[PDB]
Amino acid sequence: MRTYTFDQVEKAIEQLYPDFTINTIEISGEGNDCIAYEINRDFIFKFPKHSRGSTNLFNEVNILKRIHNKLPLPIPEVVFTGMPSETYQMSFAGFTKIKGVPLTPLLLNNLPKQSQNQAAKDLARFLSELHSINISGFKSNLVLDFREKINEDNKKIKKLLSRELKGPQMKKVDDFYRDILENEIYFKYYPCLIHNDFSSDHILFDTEKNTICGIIDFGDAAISDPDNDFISLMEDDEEYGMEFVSKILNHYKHKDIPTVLEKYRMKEKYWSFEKIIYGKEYGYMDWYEEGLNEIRS
Ligand SMILES: NC[C@H]1O[C@H](O[C@H]2[C@H](O)[C@@H](O[C@H]3O[C@H](CO)[C@@H](O)[C@H](N)[C@H]3O)[C@H](N)C[C@@H]2N)[C@H](O)[C@@H](O)[C@@H]1O
Repeated sequence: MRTYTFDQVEKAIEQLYPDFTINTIEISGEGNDCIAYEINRDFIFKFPKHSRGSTNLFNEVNILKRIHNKLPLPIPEVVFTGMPSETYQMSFAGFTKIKGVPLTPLLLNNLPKQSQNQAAKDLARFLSELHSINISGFKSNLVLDFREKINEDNKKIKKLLSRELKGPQMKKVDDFYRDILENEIYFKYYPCLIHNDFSSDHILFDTEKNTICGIIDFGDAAISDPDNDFISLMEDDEEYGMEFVSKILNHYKHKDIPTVLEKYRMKEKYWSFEKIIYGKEYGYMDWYEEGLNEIRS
């Protein structure tokens, strides 16, 4: 955590944008990586909470400029950029505001069936197009290879938990990693650009028309397994549940649905380990103790 006042936000912005005059500023959201501010009701400026989140913002800015007119839904559009320092790769970025509310599982399920299904269709089309974007211009650094990531998590957990876990417990952790890594189904996919945080909170909805009017938060995007972007929608109360995602899958013409379920299941078990790592790497320490406690069971 770094934290900001309105005067700091304004001065950072005035420095690089001296002719953009500012009336209203108020906090609009706050994520793991950035705080968001609404300026003149027409712009959302993200300011990083730490270096990690700044690097996330920098990556978001860059992917958006590559895909800005390639999708069938609106996406955030970058209008203002800050600067790199020794602490942040980018001090802030200002985006066009997208009107709408999050498409919560509550909101979704109270829609008439016809809108519900059109939502599934519109999401499938957004994903099918996103996953078909040609990635060849893209920086090779965006490639998230899932085998390497898992091998790397195993060593980070070992390094982190070696003094915290009893020998037999750490053996069982090594067992779970070995087991995941021997199953080829997690690691044979054709990589493509994926949103990689595709969930109900990043899907915006227009309640006058009852249709999806935007997709937001591209800070996690990578070139990786297209199946990541369904599994993040599958969790029953938290997200949409299986019946809805299966409609999305059918529109997307997915060919190996039992593969997605399998990755979903493993992902959900994998959450405890993500809570430990992601706790420390995002220095949020109640996740850490929680994951560790789940692991000791
Ligand atoms: N109790 C909260 C839930 O949290 C996880 O999922 C949630 C993600 O954590 C959120 O996002 C953050 O974590 C992501 C991992 O995907 C990263 O991409 C990103 N840096 C972060 O912004 C996402 N928007 C909503 C989603 N429901 C678990 O899977 C789930 O079991 C658990 O119930």
